[PDB]
Amino acid sequence: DLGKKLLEAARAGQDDEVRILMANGADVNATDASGLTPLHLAATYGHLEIVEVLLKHGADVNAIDIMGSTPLHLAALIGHLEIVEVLLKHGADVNAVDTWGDTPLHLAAIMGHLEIVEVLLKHGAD
Amino acid sequence: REVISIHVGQGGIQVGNACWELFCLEHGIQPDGQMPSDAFNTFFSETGAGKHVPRAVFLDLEPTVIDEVRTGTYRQLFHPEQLISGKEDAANNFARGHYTIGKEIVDLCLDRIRKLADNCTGLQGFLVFNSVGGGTGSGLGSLLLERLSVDYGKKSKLGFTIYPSPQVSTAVVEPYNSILSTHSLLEHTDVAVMLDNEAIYDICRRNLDIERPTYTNLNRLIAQVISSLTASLRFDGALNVDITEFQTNLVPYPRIHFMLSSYAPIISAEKLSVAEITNSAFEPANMMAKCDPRHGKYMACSMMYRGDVVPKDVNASIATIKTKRTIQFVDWCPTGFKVGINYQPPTVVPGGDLAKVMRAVCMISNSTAIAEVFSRLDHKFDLMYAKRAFVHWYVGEGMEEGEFSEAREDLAALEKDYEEVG
Amino acid sequence: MREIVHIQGGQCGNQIGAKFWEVISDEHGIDPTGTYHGDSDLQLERINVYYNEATGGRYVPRAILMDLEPGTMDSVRAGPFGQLFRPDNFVFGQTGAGNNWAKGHYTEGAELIDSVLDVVRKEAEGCDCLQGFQITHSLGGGTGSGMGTLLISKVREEYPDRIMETFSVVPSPKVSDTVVEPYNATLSVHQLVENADECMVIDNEALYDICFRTLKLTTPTYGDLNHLVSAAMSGVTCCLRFPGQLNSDLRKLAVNLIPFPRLHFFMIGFAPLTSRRALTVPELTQQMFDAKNMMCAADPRHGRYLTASALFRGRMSTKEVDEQMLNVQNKNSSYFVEWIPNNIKSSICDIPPKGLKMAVTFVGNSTAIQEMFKRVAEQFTAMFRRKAFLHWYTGEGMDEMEFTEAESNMNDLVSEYQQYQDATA
Ligand SMILES: Nc1nc2c(ncn2[C@@H]2O[C@H](COP(=O)(O)OP(=O)(O)OP(=O)(O)O)[C@@H](O)[C@H]2O)c(=O)[nH]1
Ligand SMILES: Nc1nc2c(ncn2[C@@H]2O[C@H](COP(=O)(O)OP(=O)(O)OP(=O)(O)O)[C@@H](O)[C@H]2O)c(=O)[nH]1
Ligand SMILES: [Mg+2]
Ligand SMILES: [Mg+2]
Repeated sequence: DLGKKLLEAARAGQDDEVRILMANGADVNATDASGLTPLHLAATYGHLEIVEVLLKHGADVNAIDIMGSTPLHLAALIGHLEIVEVLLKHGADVNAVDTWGDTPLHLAAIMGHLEIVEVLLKHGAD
Repeated sequence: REVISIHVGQGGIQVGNACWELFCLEHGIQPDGQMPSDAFNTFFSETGAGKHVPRAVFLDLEPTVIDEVRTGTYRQLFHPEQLISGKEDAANNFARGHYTIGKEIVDLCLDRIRKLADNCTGLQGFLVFNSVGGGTGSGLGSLLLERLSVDYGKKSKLGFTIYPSPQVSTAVVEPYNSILSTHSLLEHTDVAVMLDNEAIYDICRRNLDIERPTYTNLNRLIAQVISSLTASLRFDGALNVDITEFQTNLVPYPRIHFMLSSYAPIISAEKLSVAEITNSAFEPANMMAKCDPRHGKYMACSMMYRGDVVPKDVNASIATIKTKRTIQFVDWCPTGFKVGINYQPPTVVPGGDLAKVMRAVCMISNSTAIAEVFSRLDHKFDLMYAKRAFVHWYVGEGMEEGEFSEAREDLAALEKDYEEVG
Repeated sequence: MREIVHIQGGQCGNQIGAKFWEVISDEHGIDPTGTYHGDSDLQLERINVYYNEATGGRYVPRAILMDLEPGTMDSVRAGPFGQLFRPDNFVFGQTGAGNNWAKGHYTEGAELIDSVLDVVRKEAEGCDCLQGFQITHSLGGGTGSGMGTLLISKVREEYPDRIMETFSVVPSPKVSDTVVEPYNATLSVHQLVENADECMVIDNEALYDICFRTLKLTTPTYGDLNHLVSAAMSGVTCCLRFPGQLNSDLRKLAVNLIPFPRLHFFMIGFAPLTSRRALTVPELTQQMFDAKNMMCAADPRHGRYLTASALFRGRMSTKEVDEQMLNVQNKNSSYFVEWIPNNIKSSICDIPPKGLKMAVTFVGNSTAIQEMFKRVAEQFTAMFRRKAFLHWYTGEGMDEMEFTEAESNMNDLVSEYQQYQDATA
């Protein structure tokens, strides 16, 4: 199943495997059992180039998993600055709230990612 | 009629260091055991080579304090078999001294005590020196009391027992050890003399004008009291001549046997009459336990004078004190007031703090006022025990938690006992 | 009670450990060849507590050096006193643990633990009377954290009657922005609650704040942080290393500080704080209590002390210490529980630390430390709810339920601090 192979290559940072799967018809917006997408997984594990290629090919920047987590939540939690900015550039919802009541700003603050906090605030985080 | 002294833990050993220093000076014994120039044989054996040896053991669960004896001024005075030390101490934990650590050395302690008793024509009893606030004197001391009650069933035991003060305290659990010890002393001593560090420290600070006193300062004062109280054991006298007479003269009810003592005059070596020192002996400022004996009643009082003291002058001072009526005895009590005079004045210790005096008095009494000392420690105990603070340290070293409430209840009963007598 | 066996594990463990040995060897007059030079006989009276005596008359740290990576120990070997450590007490792998508490506790660390235990046993069995063990490590990495707690568990089993003490470095994003560190530290705190008697907390959040705000260092290097750590460690251990009576060994220290066995994490304050005129006694007593002087990023005025000890060092008056200790207890009466009588005690050690004539170390058991555990717990919970990097741990064979068990044990610790904080007499 190409969707699940794409999920796993996005999670693992296998750039060439992503490009090959996408070129053979892989579903850019495939979901795993909890609703995580390839963009969610690359944002979490820090793979900037895969994040950008997915966004250039129809990835939903504001997809939520079953817990309401957006890719921007995960990038701000883990501390990937350049990914936070790319997601914002492509219309990520800066004030998305997950099922725990957290925003990306709250997660970045908790984890002490101060530059990300400042970027989120400049983009209107509440 | 020999008497064997048992010194347990730091406080007991260092008070013993001061007592034996004074005993040697009073009997003219040098640290060598030699005597250039019977009664003093109650406290010393004698060897074929003319050595006079204390009838004593020093017992500790760590070697630091014992090593200082083994290597100090009196290294020649004791046989090495008399000086027993463990490797790791009780860590201020009654349970460690009584159970897990003390159990490994008590037989060795009882064998050395048995060697002393085997050299006694007619052993009459034991003096047991310890503090209650630590773990070794309290816990191993109480365990030794239990075993001595079984092995020497017919022999009297008199405690010289150090109670704690915030001013010279290194352990928050002191009230626990104090109550557990006092429960042991209630059952396994016939008499116990309360050496309350709170009062003794204050006497050194005030009467002796020592700004922050050392244990040596406190201990040299204690030794003068203990020497006065044991004067009739070691010399010819007529009041408290054997250990058993302490109980008969001072204890009307078996478990009410904790004694308040005093000394007069307590004056520094920088720069009084029979009547004056007799008044001073009834003053809080001269009491070795922190209480007001004017607020209580006396079951018993023994006054032991030393030195240039005429019997008629004692009788006159006591007559006057009786009329003043502040000092009250329990009506119809089967014990009461007794007086004794030894005509030798107290001995001066080189480098001591106490001024040379031609007469002195030491009182030992059974007063209800002593309940104040127990009441303060019981209250501290109660605050901590209500949260079971620190209790796990004792339960983990072989004590059942039930022994806490058993001891506390014993102390509650003793407090009610004093209240009813009042 | 005499000898202590020291083990330093991982990068943090070995760096703060090396500084400890430098600082106390100077205090004791020991040079890098192990030869004593000094005046006071107080320096050698309890030298056996941390040092073995060799044939040569030289003194050798009773120290084991452990890591899954050879790097930091190689630089320890090259450091000032590196040639004084027993060469056969270096136990190192080649792999590393990759900041993964599982690699340290269950896989790479598990493959090396027998070689560590071999050396530890050899030192322990050679002691006249062993007091216990001292472990220096970070809780946020993989080796010091995961393999350190494995070692604590194994030694606890073989030596259940001896005292287990740690100097544990708590992580902070201010110092290392590495997001699995809350996992590693929560897993370790779980271990520490069950298997250690005494934990001397060293909070990188607090060290960072001290270096930034009070010492005005804009970007604090590990050297800057460790300058504070070594000052605290010398001051905390002074009572074990020099003649005295208060807290004079690990077991007596424990009996004074720990009313409830799980609550064995201590807040340490010290004064003066220094970078790499003497203070008066009123200044020492005020500063030692101040949030700005604590090694734990918890505000002592947000909780109550169960117990505490103030260990003064230098030529100062007993009278004046008594006077000021009465003053600070009166002024801070709201921050001590009322149901433990005389729960604050003090002592004076005549030997001051290097470059100072007056100093103090305040060691306390305060319910305020719950603030530090709550900080780590919030980060743990943020990561764990999104299951970020969890496969790194279950991939080494660890069960996810261990995450929930540790999280719950540390949450119960916080609950218990709050119970005694609100208790009344
Ligand atoms: N009066 C007097 N009290 C002492 C002396 N030494 C210790 N104490 C008191 O004894 C209590 C402390 O117990 P220690 O006797 O030192 O303890 P220990 O029996 O050696 O038991 P561990 O050390 O816990 O094994 C406190 O109340 C001290 O003030 C002393 O020389 N004279
Ligand atoms: N105060 C202080 N913290 C340190 C030091 N070195 C590392 N740390 C902190 O310790 C944590 C990382 O743990 P390390 O000691 O480096 O890791 P390790 O134990 O060597 O484990 P692995 O490298 O994963 O095998 C982070 O929180 C760092 O900030 C140090 O010298 N001083
Ligand atoms: Mg002792
Ligand atoms: Mg490392």
